[PDB]
Amino acid sequence: HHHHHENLYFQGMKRALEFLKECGVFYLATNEGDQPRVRPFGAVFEYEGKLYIVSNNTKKCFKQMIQNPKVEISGMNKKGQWIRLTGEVANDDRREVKELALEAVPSLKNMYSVDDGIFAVLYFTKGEGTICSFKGENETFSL
Amino acid sequence: HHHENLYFQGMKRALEFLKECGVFYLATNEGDQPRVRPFGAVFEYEGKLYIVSNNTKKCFKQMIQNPKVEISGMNKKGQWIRLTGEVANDDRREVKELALEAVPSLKNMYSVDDGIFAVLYFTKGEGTICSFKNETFSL
Ligand SMILES: Cc1cc2nc3c(=O)[nH]c(=O)nc-3n(C[C@H](O)[C@H](O)[C@H](O)COP(=O)(O)O)c2cc1C
Repeated sequence: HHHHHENLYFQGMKRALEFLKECGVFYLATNEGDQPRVRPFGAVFEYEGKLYIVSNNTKKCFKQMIQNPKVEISGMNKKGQWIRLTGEVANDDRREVKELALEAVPSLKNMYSVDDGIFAVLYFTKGEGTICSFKGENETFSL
Repeated sequence: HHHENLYFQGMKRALEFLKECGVFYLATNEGDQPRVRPFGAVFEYEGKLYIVSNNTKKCFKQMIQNPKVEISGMNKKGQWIRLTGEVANDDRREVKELALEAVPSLKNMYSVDDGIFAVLYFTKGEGTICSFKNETFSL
């Protein structure tokens, strides 16, 4: 990842965001040492050209992402197209991002609030993805 | 024969649930890099839960290098599963034959003696089924 290619990465980020929105639910894979872990995730938003996911700083999945920032996401839309997005995540501790998350995905307010001490937002510092279709060439992108 | 059912009950519950899911997600490691992709089939053979792959795929190679995996997926009722375990390859023709009858879409690509088709079963595992509202079991 290079900051001066941010114009290119932005287009890949927007495609990933769009596609993950089409999927609705998607699956986030982490490691706990040599044990893979996977669970459904369902909230994504953009801020300052970055793709964010949300979690809770008390959860195993969060602790896993801190201990090993490498993750992979996969999901499928109603047409049977699917994504694989490989990358690294960083926790963003800025209060303003938490506020924005709750406005972008207001259903989050059912569980989280800005000053609850548990709400976490994390973004992809880098990543590479492929969107696969039954018919047609793979679409590849970077963020 | 509750005692005897125990060999089967966790596996049967996982099988039933993953069939309800249709598509589920299989996570492996490639060293320190987690990997996940959609899977679309499951079958049982003599009390064990099987999945399919082919021996040229990265996912298969990853499962041989590190047998630890986790599966997750959601059914049509707002429930989801987390199934953690270890997998083993099974080279037997008889199991591959049953696979092709249990999952007939495979016949489109695979045959028992094609040198590529692979089936793997859970040697052990632990599952949890959750709802927006937890059932746990062991394979
Ligand atoms: C549809 C759906 C969407 C979800 N979205 C998220 C989410 O975006 N972030 C999150 O932290 N948990 C989300 N969850 C909850 C996690 O799957 C759950 O907390 C899981 O247990 C966390 O992983 P862990 O047990 O390894 O810590 C979602 C669950 C469902 C079923």
